[PDB]
Amino acid sequence: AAEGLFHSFDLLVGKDAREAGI
Amino acid sequence: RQSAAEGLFHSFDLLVGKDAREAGI
Amino acid sequence: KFEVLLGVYTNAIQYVRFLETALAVSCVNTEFKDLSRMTDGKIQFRISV
Repeated sequence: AAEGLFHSFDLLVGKDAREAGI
Repeated sequence: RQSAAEGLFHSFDLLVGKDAREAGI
Repeated sequence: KFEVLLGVYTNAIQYVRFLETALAVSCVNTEFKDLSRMTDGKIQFRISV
């Protein structure tokens, strides 16, 4: 749900979701 | 913080009762 | 009895762009379209140590 918003910046913040996420 | 939503991204929208128009708060 | 025009010569410009220079090892490109997703040019970060 939290995806679909950015072009790339969501890919920049990192995918691991144990270190960084939205 | 000057504005409640400055550093935050906007994702969803809760519409009152039904999703019709923009009149609802 | 004459005079001669021995040659015509022009420099040619070539370029090697920003993403090809090694100064870009230091910075990360982005869309600039999602600069409109944040409000007022700000980004918040909840950093835990």
